[PDB]
Amino acid sequence: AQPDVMAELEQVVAKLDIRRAQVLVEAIIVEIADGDGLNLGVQWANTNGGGT
Amino acid sequence: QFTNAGPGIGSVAIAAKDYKDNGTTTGLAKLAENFNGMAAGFYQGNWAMLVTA
Repeated sequence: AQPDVMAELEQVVAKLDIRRAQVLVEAIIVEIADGDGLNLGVQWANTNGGGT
Repeated sequence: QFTNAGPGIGSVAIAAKDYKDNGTTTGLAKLAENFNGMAAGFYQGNWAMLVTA
């Protein structure tokens, strides 16, 4: 381009070529799980009387 | 005989007569698979009674 644009492109480039900063990203995924089943049940079977 | 009840006296009686002299248990064991409650039989002389709950 014209020397006028060369000097304009030279500032654009210098701004645009800036050392892009780096990012360290730690994620922390914590899960905790449990639970309590209970099955208690009583059956009475009698020949004479009846069964449950 | 009714149906709302877990099992029918039919399958029970037949199974008990089929379980005699070391018979099978498949038939009867399949009836009693999902049953849940108090099946109480009573014999006063000749009238048989089956209560389901």
